[PDB]
Amino acid sequence: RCQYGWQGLYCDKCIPHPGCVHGICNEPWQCLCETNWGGQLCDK
Repeated sequence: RCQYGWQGLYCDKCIPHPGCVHGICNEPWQCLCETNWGGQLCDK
């Protein structure tokens, strides 16, 4: 069901660390943040 690019207690995280700092994501290896955040990594 999932293993590559999906960690966590079960499966609900595309490891935002490697490539980003905060925010969310729905696909493997991606970066999704708000508009206030600048840059792909979406940091402060």
